[PDB]
Amino acid sequence: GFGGNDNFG
Repeated sequence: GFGGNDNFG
């Protein structure tokens, strides 16, 4: 999210 992480695997 905003201010954090987005991980696609």
